[PDB]
Amino acid sequence: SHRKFSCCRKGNLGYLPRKRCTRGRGRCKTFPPDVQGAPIHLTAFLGYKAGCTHVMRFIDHRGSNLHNRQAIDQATIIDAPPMICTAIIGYAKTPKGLRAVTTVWAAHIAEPAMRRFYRNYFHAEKTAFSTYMKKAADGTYIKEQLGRLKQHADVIRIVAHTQPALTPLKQKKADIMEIQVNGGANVAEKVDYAYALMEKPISIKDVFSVGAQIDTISITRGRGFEGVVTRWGVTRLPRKTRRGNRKVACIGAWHPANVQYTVARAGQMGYFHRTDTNKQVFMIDTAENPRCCTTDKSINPVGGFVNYGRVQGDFIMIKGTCPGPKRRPVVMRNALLPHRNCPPVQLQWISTASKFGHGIFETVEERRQFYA
Amino acid sequence: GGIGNKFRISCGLPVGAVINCADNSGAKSLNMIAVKNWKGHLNRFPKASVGDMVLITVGRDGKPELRRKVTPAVVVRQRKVWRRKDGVWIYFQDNAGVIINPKGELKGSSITGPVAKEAADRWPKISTTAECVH
Amino acid sequence: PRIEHCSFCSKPVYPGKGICFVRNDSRVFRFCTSKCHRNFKMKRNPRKVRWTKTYRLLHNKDM
RNA sequence: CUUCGAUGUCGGCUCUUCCUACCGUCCGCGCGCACCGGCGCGGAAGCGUCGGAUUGUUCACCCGUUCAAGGGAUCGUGAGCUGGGUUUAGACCGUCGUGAGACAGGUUAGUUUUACCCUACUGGCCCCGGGGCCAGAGCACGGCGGGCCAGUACGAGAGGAACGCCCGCCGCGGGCCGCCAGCCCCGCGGUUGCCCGGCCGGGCAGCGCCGCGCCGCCGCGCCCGGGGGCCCUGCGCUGACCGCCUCUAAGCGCGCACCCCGCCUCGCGCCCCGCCCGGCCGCGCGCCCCAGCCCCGUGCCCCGUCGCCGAGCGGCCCCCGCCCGGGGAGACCACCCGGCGCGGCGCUCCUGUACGGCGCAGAGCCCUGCGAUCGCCUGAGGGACGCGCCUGCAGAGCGCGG
RNA sequence: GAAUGGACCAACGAGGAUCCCACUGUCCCGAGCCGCGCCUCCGCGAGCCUCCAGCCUCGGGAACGGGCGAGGGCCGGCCAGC
RNA sequence: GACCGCAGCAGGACUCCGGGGUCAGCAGCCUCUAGCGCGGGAGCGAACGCGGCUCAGGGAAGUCGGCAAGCCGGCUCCGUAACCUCGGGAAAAGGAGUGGCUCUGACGGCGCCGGGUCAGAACUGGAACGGACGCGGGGAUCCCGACUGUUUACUAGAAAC
Repeated sequence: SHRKFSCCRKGNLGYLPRKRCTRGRGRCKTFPPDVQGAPIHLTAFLGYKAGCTHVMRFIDHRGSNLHNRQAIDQATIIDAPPMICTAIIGYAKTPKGLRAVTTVWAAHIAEPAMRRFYRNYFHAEKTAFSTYMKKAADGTYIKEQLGRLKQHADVIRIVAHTQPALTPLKQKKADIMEIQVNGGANVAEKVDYAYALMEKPISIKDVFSVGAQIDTISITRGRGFEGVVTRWGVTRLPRKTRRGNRKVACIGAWHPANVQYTVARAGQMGYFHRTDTNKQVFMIDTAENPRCCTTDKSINPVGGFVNYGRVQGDFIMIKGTCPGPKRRPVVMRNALLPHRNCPPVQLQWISTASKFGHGIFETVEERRQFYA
Repeated sequence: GGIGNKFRISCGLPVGAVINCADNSGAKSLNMIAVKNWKGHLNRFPKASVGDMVLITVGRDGKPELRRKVTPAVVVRQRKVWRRKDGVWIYFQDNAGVIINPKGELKGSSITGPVAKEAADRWPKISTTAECVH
Repeated sequence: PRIEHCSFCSKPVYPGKGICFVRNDSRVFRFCTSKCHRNFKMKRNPRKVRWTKTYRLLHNKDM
């Protein structure tokens, strides 16, 4: 017989399997559309979630009540130290999909990249690229291989490496990420632009703009084995249920005679790859600038970013939230399709008070005067 | 009869709540029968926020004419804290409401105590009648 | 920026932080934190809580 | 008919799926379609079909609201639950019976046993570089309103649209923690009884109790969800058969909340590169069109049957550590990191002003003896699992694979 | 329907009903926590079941099959859940 | 602590003697004497379970039904209705106070020495006091049985006897 009372299924089945992510960090999966003859630009950047602050903004959205009004909105700081470009991969679109022609690496790769290539750098034999550095550094090899990319590739990407030494992270190995070069008049314009960046730092200020929307891509916070009520959102049964109230009471009907994939079951909650899309960039700035958040106030919270560190160097504040806990790597891409009706940013205040405890002082100097 | 597109605020008064009278209409306490504009979900008690028109019945405390009838009302004060988009988190000492027709006219001449801006913006008569918008 | 003072604590509350409470008397009492608020609701005099400005002013400590 | 050496027996709760004989939303077309509405029809199962009073009830009925289709899954759903219904033994009442008892009349009280196996499902694992690419599999945004249009078309009035654009909301989905609530592992304060002789500081009352509370979880908070393709049901275009007419028979256009694809979630394999750059194998390329079919209705017909070099192309195989310590990760593993860490020092925050000394405080008693409390030193003391530092001890196997 | 006792409830009741006030995680709508179990390890170690076998969809058949017909899946071995 | 139940089984077994403190208490909580460290230990801090906590706003809307939980509670003083067999109801319902100090009063034997209860007042402490503990939620009615009693050991404590 029927359920008797219409109610939706609890859960999205396009986020199945709900398994711990096998991919090491957030991966981009897809990249923004190439677009012919656009201005040449880099599609993504890798960053590390630092914290959240809350900003006062003047909202110019006509038709909203908050038009010419003031709003306090949550914003997430993601630390983005410059990334060294180390290689240039070209992919030819073929009947079988994009198949890489070749990846040409720089004559000198920095130690953080090499560290990624070995499990323990100290006990490693350190043989990676040993013959390649000799074959390269003559100049001729790179050009002949780059020529192969110009003739037989359509999708040129730059392989970049984050610098973990400029971060409060304990990593010491560079996250290596491919970033697509989009907007070239010809393929040869993209490879030539890439060669200018080879072995050289790329910064968020060049990659993104304030007011633009970005798709954060990251692995989420993990809660381990979790029950159906927490994992899928099923209703706890009445308090008198023998065997407990924290379960789905019927996992199916007599027919079909096997439990279905759509029936909620206990298992891993958290540590799943998720992309958050259409998040507008409130600001891109450097923590070396003493007045970045002053409208002296620099980006460092008084007391420091809880569970993160010092955010030294370049940072980007996106509006809203990003998947993942603090410290976690987040790949950030140009929005695939952006929310057209988003108001332009007018930050009038950024909170710099302690997020460790309930601080009432924006700066350490204010606290020093208060406690005279 | 509400004027404008309200931004969503936390609803602290579910069905069964007995909100107090904020008017001299003669009711002392109003029980919340139901909430207007409500498409619910299974098992979810209808819930209401300040500035939201609700259907109420007046208890034995009220004058006899007011009693025994489902009457329209607007919640003008809620104990539950709610966040205006400006970031202010505001709450009032008591949960109270004004008997009003859906058109907007109010049964009682006077409104007592502070009344939330959410009620006053949505319903103009509430703004004029209430002494304070807080 | 723009600030308000706790009605109980009298310490400045920066934008976006705190709760505001509207009394039946029609007074509005902005509160710094749940501690600034719970002390008031429990009817504990601010002039007897040492951290509160009213005690510091009473002892001559602040003004 | 099949089950009586047993297939647990109604409704509810919880949960998934499925159907269309479609109520609303979508697309057309028809009305006794002015508009608003209603109403009939074809396609359409994506979403929605809710909160309650009485009843064990499905149903019924009524109240309400974003106004509320119908069903299937062993009359879906008991080693899931409930026992309210039903159907044992106690007991009433009415009827019936000489009686024992009966009731397909009412009433009340009445053990709901078992997974550690197999399968399925859900996650987890079976050492083997970094980046990626895509077979297959999953799949997710609907509904409602406000504003401008517009008191406009339309109605000779009452009334009263629309496309578009914009803003919100509901229900859902995926996250998050800046705020604001919850919670607090051993923080700080208060206090009761008993104990450590009193004070200080403790312990016990299985966290004695109460007030706050950090990191972290969390919702009651916050953020995010704007697209393409072929096309039904059809409406049209040119246009016949059928000396006409005609959306159709050739030909063509547009076309649905449906479907397929994208985005998203998983991903066997493969790819490129790095280390390494080594073997092994195969021997063979015009294209179109069939109412021009441009000269056809052949050819190959021997992969050993004598063919096997090289060249060039197309392949194929090879190849790549753990223990240990921490985590932002965890049942175990795995993952992600790694000369950790341990102890200090600052900063920040948490509590709320430490012990002691002092006094021109103190109801007093009385006697320079006691006295709860009080102010001062004292935003003090204590505390920290966050941030910065290391000035101190430390810290990378000659352990096992290779 | 009147000692197969009729009507009547003061006081009593682990009796059967309906309501009201206070009260609350009963619920909306769940969340955080503390123990102990679980889980992993060292040592000990059973029960109950059991023709075999151990993935499905449809068909036909004691009319509802794991084996049979025809399709569609599936290295093999385990763990915690259910 | 060896009995009797499969056993060296949270099952069942009749007595005697019975300190202190808080207290009305042979209650609860803590202890002196005496006894004493229970079919083992380690690690971890998943789900789920069991034993407990706490929860914003609402307050039974949940459910067959308020099941379970919560609320109330000690003492002192006020203040108590309908009904009623005049005995009750009744702790009705409903209030208020309560600590620590510093002192006052009263109450006896009769040179002088008890007693620990009762009042009354200052003065104090984040607006706090039965501070743990122990410890009625109340009310309006309906049925049935007058009551206290008894009952199917091992599913019916009832209106049955």
